[PDB]
Amino acid sequence: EYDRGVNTFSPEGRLFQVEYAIEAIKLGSTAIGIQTSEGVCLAVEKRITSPLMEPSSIEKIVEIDAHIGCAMSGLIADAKTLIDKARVETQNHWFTYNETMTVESVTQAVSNLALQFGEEDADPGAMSRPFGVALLFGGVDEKGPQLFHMDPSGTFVQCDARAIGSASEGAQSSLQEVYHKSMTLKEAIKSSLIILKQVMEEKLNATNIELATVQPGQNFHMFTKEELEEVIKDI
Amino acid sequence: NQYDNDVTVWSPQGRIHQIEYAMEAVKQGSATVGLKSKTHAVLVALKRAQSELAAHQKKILHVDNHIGISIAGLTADARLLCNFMRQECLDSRFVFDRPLPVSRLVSLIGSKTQIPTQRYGRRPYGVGLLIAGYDDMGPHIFQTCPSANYFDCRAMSIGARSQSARTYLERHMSEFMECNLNELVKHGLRALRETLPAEQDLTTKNVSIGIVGKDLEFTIYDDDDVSPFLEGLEERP
Amino acid sequence: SRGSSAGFDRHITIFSPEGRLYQVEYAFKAINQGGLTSVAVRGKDCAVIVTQKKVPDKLLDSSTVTHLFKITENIGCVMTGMTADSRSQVQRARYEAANWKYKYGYEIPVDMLCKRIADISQVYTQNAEMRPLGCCMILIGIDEEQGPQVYKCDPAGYYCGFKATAAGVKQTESTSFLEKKVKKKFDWTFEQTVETAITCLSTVLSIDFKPSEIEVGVVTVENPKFRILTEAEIDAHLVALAER
Amino acid sequence: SRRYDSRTTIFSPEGRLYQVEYAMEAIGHAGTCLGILANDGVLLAAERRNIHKLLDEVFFSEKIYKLNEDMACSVAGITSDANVLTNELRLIAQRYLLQYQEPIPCEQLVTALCDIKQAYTQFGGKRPFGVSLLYIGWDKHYGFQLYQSDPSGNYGGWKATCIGNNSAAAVSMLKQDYKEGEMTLKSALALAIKVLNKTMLSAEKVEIATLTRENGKTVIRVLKQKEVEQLIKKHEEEEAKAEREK
Amino acid sequence: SYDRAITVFSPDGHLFQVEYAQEAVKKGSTAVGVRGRDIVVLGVEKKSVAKLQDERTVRKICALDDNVCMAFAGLTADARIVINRARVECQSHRLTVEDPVTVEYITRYIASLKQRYTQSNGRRPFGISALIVGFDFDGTPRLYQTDPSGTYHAWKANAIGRGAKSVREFLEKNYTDEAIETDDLTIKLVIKALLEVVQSGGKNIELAVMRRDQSLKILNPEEIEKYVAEIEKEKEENEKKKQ
Amino acid sequence: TGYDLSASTFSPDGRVFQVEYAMKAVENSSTAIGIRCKDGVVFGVEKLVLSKLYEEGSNKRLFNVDRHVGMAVAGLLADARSLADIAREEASNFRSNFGYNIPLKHLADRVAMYVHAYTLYSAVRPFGCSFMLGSYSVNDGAQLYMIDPSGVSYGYWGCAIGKARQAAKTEIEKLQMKEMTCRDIVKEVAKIIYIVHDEVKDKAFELELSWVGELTNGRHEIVPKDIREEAEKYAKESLKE
Amino acid sequence: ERGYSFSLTTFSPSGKLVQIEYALAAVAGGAPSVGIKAANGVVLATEKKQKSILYDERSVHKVEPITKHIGLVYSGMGPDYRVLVHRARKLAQQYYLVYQEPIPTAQLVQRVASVMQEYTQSGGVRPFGVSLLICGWNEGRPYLFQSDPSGAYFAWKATAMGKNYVNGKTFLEKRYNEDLELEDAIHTAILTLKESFEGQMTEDNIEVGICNEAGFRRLTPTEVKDYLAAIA
Amino acid sequence: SIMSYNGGAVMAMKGKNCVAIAADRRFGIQAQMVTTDFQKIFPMGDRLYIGLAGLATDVQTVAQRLKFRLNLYELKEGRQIKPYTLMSMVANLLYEKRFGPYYTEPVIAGLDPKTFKPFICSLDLIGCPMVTDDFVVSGTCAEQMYGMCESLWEPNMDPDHLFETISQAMLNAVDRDAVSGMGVIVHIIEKDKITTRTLKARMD
Repeated sequence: EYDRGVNTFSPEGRLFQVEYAIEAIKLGSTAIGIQTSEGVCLAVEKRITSPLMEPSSIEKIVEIDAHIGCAMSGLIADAKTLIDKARVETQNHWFTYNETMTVESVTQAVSNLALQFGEEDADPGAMSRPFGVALLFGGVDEKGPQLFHMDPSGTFVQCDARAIGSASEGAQSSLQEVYHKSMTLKEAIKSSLIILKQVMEEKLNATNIELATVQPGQNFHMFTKEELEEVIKDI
Repeated sequence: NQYDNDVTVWSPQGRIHQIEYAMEAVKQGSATVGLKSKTHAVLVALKRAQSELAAHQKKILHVDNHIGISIAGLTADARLLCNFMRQECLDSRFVFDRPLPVSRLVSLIGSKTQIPTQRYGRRPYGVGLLIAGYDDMGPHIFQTCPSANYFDCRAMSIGARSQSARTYLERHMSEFMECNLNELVKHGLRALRETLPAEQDLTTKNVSIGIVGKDLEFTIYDDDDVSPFLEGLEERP
Repeated sequence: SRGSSAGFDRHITIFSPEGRLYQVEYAFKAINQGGLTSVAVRGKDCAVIVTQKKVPDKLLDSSTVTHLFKITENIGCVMTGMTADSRSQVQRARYEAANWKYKYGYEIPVDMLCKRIADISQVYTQNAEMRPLGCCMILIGIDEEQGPQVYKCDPAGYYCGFKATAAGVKQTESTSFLEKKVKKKFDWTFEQTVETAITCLSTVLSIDFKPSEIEVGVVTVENPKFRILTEAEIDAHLVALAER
Repeated sequence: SRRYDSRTTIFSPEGRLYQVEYAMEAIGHAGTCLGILANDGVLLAAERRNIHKLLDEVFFSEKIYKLNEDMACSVAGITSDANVLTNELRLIAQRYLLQYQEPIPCEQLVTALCDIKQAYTQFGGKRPFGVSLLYIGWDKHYGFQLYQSDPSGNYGGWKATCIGNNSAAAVSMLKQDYKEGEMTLKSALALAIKVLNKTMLSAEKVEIATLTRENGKTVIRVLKQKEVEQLIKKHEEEEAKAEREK
Repeated sequence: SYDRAITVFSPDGHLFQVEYAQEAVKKGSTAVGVRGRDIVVLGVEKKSVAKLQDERTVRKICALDDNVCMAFAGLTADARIVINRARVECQSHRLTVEDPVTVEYITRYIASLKQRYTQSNGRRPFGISALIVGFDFDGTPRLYQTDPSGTYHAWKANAIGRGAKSVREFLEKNYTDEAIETDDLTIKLVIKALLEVVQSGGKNIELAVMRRDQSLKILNPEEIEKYVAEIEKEKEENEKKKQ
Repeated sequence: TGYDLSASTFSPDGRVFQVEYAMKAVENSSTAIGIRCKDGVVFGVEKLVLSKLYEEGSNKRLFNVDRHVGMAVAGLLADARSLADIAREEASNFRSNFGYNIPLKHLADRVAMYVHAYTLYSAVRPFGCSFMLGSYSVNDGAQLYMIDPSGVSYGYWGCAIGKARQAAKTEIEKLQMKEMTCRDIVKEVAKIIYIVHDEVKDKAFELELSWVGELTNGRHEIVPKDIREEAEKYAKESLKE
Repeated sequence: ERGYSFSLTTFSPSGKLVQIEYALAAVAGGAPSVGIKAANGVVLATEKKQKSILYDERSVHKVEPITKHIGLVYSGMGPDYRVLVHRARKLAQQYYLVYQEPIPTAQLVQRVASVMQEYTQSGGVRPFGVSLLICGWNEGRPYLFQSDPSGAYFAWKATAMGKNYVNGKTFLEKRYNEDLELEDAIHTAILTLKESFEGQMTEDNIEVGICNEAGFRRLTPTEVKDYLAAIA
Repeated sequence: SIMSYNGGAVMAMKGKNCVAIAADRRFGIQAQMVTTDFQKIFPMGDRLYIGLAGLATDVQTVAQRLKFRLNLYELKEGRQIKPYTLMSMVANLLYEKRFGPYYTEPVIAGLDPKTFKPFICSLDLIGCPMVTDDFVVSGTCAEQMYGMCESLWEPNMDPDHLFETISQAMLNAVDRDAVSGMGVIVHIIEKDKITTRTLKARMD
């Protein structure tokens, strides 16, 4: 309703719009990121809605830069502006400093947009509402592999393993049950796919999920259907 | 009700409910304590972890060689204010080639955060700050609020359950001036521990420290760098 | 209908079903909140404004408490209603008169100044985002052609010249008294005009004024400069009134 | 201020734009306008509502506006809104002529105006224009053309159409009386007179404009009282014969 | 200017304005798209055929460039705005990249425009959904769908507008490798899908086809009637087979 | 009843309730008093100390708005600091344009009009502070003005703002300040502040003293520490007896 | 503050712009005004009753010249009328500056009506609460126009506005005649005012202006006195 | 010099109940001829014409913008423009570019739409108007045209005599100017008809 401005605090000290946007996150398809010493693995349920749809057109994991990928959950159309800002940020950083932006810096630059919405004293081009999407930025910088979570409130945090989206509760509990700091990238990929298979409704197969990894050696890499098939076979 | 949705609406009692709600935003945050001696200013922040696998949210930030801050409340507003403060200090060093005195920075913060509390469609900043600084007048602890009021404190604590920390600080403030750095940090840590529940305890993961002084630029200690300060701490009652 | 209302017509300046602007009427009511009354009378070769002076606190600096203002050396005014609204309007009138002289090379006539202020007020009555000012302005001055001039503008943007007028709580009774006085005759001398204004105020308030309870400002064809009388002159007038 | 804002350009829970629907409701009560396309011309016929005996006539017509050498329109709805839109139409036509040095094709003019209307329905917080327009024109791409546009910014081309009061009954009559591809200006005028007679006639109560081509030039002409009186009398005697035959 | 926030979150995390725009889309006439091997077919329900209307002026199928065309369902005027923006963008892409747009590129542009209108002050969302079909320069046929929220997907076959649910269920049961082996069968699949919803016959149907390397081709009513007659022959013969 | 939500809305009685509510905010604040004497102006403030954690001198309610002009405030402190910045800008701009110290009456009028501008619109809310301006000059004498949230400005011989303004005014009216010096007036101000202070409800308080007069050569400044100690001793002795 | 950007005049479910109807109610509650177009001129007359004798009746005029050849009068709200008079004079001068010719009456009426329309759609304003009668003389011809709060304008031979204007229009229908001269038109206009007038009419109770070849001019109290003596 | 870039000459002349307007036909760039049929006289009404000399681009731009403004004026007013009003409109248009002026000096010739009274006038490039009772000229060969017209013009000429006078003036004037000529076009405007003629002229 319009009884309140978008910048109205609740009596409990929270912005109404941000809390509603978080509620919106809780309707997205489930994504899971796991950070290990050998790299970061991102996975996301595609949620095919019709067999006439082309699963390849569902892009839930995108490349921010050769060393940074992002998984997203919630209102995916809202994520496009944030993804473009992150990409432009990394390329501006490379242009100015002749070096690669750290995952934390990219996450910070994106999170600085979360609360930049409002109505009065706002020029055209101003956002009228918060973004209804949560992001998992996985990457590899001088500090090794890094996994970061950002939500609509602009708060971002480094995580060892994080689940976002509709089933994030059970997914997070399982991740806590299975994660150890010494696990290998293969172990993390297998565990993430097991958790996704568990929390998903449709049977997990090579077409209805997305899986990417970032490693110190290789750049951001999206698993092909055959690699996905090989990983799924051992589950 | 009809008085508790906009910052430009006075209630019949002479209050502005939106500002009080932003105060609540601050009161929800995790506790942080600031205190000082004749030579040092210390911030000790209890950091929260949203999940057992997530890193604890950073609560202490750099502003300038002589100024650091601890934040409690909305972290995006905290980042906005920190960026503004950093730019102010940079402007001072650029124009006058001298560090910005802490009190003047606090006054600028006050003006900046008061402006939106009077304009339709704007909201108060939802963050409280503890500001530790050192300048020609010595060390300083300041507390800034969403109401745009600021206070110059011998010691302060803000955030959830910070009343216990304030009780400890009121009890022990007589000793802070003649404390060495280690005793000062230990007092800060005991005050912060008073905010903790019985089950929780101070560790090297959920504690961060910030120290500034005459010959010490503002330094943030995290993780194992906190172990030296925690080592001498006794067991809580 | 009668006093009917639709939508937000009681909160902002939009027409009610009867074609009324309730906020303007409420500004007129706000004029009376001050509790004071002023009267203006036009003589043959003079114009006079008298007004109540109230200083309930002896700690107030009585010199600073006044409702008479110089707009120009030859134009004076008495303001009635909300004090801060009145001061803003006086500032605007002074600006308008100075700008007029700067742009056209002669002093603004009283009628033209009143028209300009009234036009500003009218704007307040058609744009919804601001309220009308809760004050009424009475201007006096000598026009080289028309002679003495008394003009009044109100929060509705309506203005008019007058032979005599009043503003404030006792406006209606003041107007009745002055109507009788002007009906009997109108060709007053300076002393006669001052005494008529004072008698109007005293009768409507039922008080017999000490010099310090009222303020008097005058323009005359002999001395067109706006002049505020001193307690000595006011007491002379009050004694010359009591004796008769 | 949020409290007083009408929120003109928002959807309703059923996917409707209430201000646009209300503007169309306003048009429904305005004076009847009808357009008929023929092989050798196109006509507009409008019911005059300014029928008071003390009104003076000073203008080219009451409801028909020339837009450019080759195009005219009639308006049903809010009169002052219609004046705004006719001025904008004339400006658009002249801008096109300045840029290209040819007259604007009719559909391009209609589309340019409908873009303005649609804009008023999507942003800015203003009430929409409460006007529907009938356009008649000629261009070299499609010949004689008749268009209709409404407050939503929707528009369409027609062989015959009606807006304003009793438009539904007039449309039914046209559906049952219009001979596609077999209409002349004369039979079109007869049909217009019949339809206006049903959805209501006398000469002073209707204005009729015709648009034709003469020697590679477009002629827009408002029929004088003599011609309209003759048309009404011809319809009256036609109806008398039809009644007598039965 | 006017800078109210129109699209805002509601307590359950829903954007009511986007949902109401989607209701408006569901009020539109049904549009169907099928992606063939060498042909992409768009059909639209020409609802309420008025004998007096000039059909050329109310076509819901349009060309964006030589290789991309679009059908839509919802508010016609909003669709006109979006189509004009997309045409300008296609020409800009030709100017700056010196090649034609991919179907995905202009689809992304339109979806981004819509998303922008769901998150900017003083604007309501576009009340249209679009099917964008075309051929990439390398020859691949493409069918995409966009909705008011600014999300878009690629489809093998799809429907939008009123009765899109039933049409989509029919296309699920009928889209096969055999059913799109030839241009005739692709066109007949589109016609059958529309006939499952349209009130009566091929009178109420507008059909356009795009073949590889060729421009948009509108099927005239005679061709549509011949195809409908073939469909009725097939239906009768197969029902006789069943009996 | 809907009429009291915006400063651009008159109630049916011709009142602007948002301004009255701002004035209530002023009324719920600790008191400050200004006293004009023959030689200058003295300001006293009862700064409530809400915790011992605060450094002495925190949240000062006396400001220097110009070399020759001091300002004492009551109400929302942040609003008061904003108005002090406005007053400082006005004084500095006046010196820049006209080349001399702004007269106190003119400064008060300018700041009062700035305050008034916030009482007319729904876009902004009225200021929640009242304040006094004090000055002393050779040419103008001693001047004391008070401005309230409605923008009304008046000159005074003695003024009290805050929650105990009426009792403080009753006490001030007992002084013949017109024939007194600043040296005695500081003691009287301390005594009045101590009298009106509520020892039970308000807990502890600091006395803030400032003055501007002949003895300061027209410069507004905090009262020297020894003078304040003497004044507070006198006030406590007056209270105890 | 900056003004509200949204329109305060919007459509009702019945299709009415109710704020325009309410502004028209304000107009209908105004003081009566009359216009009559004669063969050789136009007369505008209006009741000018003051609340009390204290009012300097000759300080504010209701009949205003826009140009040498154009005058106008109103029914409704006076301050709104002053706004429109100022706008009309500005518009006429702009036309003169571009075309070096006195603005035709119809063109002036169209421009003023355009302004009035703008105030029915722009953000944060109400419509003008006045109706105008505009009289002019050009091309050797007199013109009488009425312009309403909605921005719609009509050409009249004779009309009445304000309180009791329906009876005035019936009276004008009965009395009016296209062939009558200007003096007969003045007599008829004053008679129309008399129908809805309270108390005795004096040269100070009503205001009259006339437009003819020479130009538009407000009649003097002495001329109105002569016409009133003749009317009796 | 900027207005000699393309050359050209127009002239208008007043008869008894008629006007004449004539122009040379050459479009060239400095010394090079490009075409010999460039239009410099534009209809603005049934009996109202404007001739434009000077820079060819500005000739075309001014004619087009004037037609824009005139079309809007005649739609809004519902009447043909009078010659004096057209002169004022052109003056306003040119003065709007007071510091960026169009490089053309128009002449106007017409009859009153209601009275059919002859009108001619000329304007400088920033729009100063000059109404005359005999003749006006504009272009590179202004001095030559002035000589011819001052010598040949007589009051109250009938259309045939006006034609001969303006024709001889134009032909002999342009014969002494290098960058004007290549033909002459003449329009005689009368109450009942417009007669357009092209003259036998030197083509060097």
